[PDB]
Amino acid sequence: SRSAEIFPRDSNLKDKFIKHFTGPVTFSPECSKHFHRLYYNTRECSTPAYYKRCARLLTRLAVSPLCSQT
Repeated sequence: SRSAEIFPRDSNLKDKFIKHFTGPVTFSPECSKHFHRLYYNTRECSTPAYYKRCARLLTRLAVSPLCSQT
């Protein structure tokens, strides 16, 4: 049993909510792999209650050197 902070029922809802909370993450080709890793392998981005934790860790990936292309 893991609490759903959201109201509607959808798969892409998780990505939608998170991307609205984090903003333009804009993950690089490298960060696409790193995204799939920390999204599907962590409890943070697996659990709908851990939306806040997932938001921190996805933003942290987006500010990591491999994503942050200036």
